[PDB]
Amino acid sequence: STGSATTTPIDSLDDAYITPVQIGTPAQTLNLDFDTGSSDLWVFSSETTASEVDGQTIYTPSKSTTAKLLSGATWSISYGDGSSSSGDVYTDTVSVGGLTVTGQAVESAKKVSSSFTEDSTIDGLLGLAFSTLNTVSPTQQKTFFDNAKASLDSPVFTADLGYHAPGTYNFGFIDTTAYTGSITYTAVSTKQGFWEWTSTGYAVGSGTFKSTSIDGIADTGTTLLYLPATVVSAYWAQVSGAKSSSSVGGYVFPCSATLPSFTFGVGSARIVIPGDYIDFGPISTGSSSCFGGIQSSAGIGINIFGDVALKAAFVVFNGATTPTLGFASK
Repeated sequence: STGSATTTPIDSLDDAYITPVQIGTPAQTLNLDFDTGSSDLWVFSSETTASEVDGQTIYTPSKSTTAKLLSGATWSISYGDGSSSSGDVYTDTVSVGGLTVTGQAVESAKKVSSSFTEDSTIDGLLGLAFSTLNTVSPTQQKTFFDNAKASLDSPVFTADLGYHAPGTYNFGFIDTTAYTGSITYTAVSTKQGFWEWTSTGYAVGSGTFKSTSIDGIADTGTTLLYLPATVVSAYWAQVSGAKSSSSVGGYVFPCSATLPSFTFGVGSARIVIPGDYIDFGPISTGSSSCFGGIQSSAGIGINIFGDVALKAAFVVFNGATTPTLGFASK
C-alpha cells in the first residue's frame, strides 16, 4: 500500500504545517501537525477541557463505531517549546492520504497547554519519530508509520514541505518526480528515539564550505533551524545590524536586510536554504526588527534541522531495519 497527503502551512510564515487525517467510522477529519520529532498521535477531543478548546476540530470517539477505549492507558507529553498535553487513549481506524491503519492508538486530550488552545488551526499532532518515545502508559503504543510499515510497498515516508506553499507527505514510495538530482542517504542513530544524523558542514551565502560534523535531528515539528552558537554567529555576522536579543529570545535583524543563503552538508552533497526562508518577519506587528530563522541550539541540548532546513529539500525517512535519512534538492 501507499498513501499521499498534502500538507499546508498554517500561516504566512510557515510556522507549522497541517495535514488532514481521517479518524474513526464514519470518518472524522482532523488537521494534524506531522511531527518527526515525537511519537504520539494525539487529538483535541470531546474529552478536552472545554475552556482549553478555541476553534479546533475535535475527535468524538462516541460517534465512531470502530473506536474502543484502551482501558487503563494514559499519556502525557511535554515538548521542547514548553507546551504540553495529556489524556486517555482509544484505538480506532486512522487513514492518511488513502493509507489506512486499523487499531491505531489515538490519544485523546483531556488537557492541553495554552499554546495549543491559542492555535485554532492545529487539531493535534501525528508523531513520526521512533515508537520508543511514545508516552502511553503502562503499554507503550506504536506510531502510525510503525503500524503501517509492514503493509507499505517500501518502509519509508517522505517529507516535501513547501516554502509559503503546500507540500506533500508520502508513505510507502519515493516520488522520483518530486526532486532534482539524486538522493544522498546518511546514517541515523535511533539511540535517542529521533531521526538523528550528522551533517558534514555548512556555508554562509557564497562563502567557502566549512567541513565540520553537526549532529542533529530531522524534525518536521520544529519551525526553525537550531545549530551550534559558533555556526549561528557566523551566519548572522553577514547581516548588517543583526544581533542576538535576550529580550526577544534570539537573533533579530533589520527587516530591510536581504538575507544570505545557508548551505548544509549531507555527505558530499549540499542543500541550500535560500535567504528568504530565514526571514520570520517582524517580532511584533509593525516592528522593523525581524526574527531570524536560524537560531542557537545552545540552550536546547540538541541541534534541530527544523522546517527552515527541511523545506529546502526532499527528505526520505527510511524505516528499513537499519534506518537512514535521504536528502535531495528540489
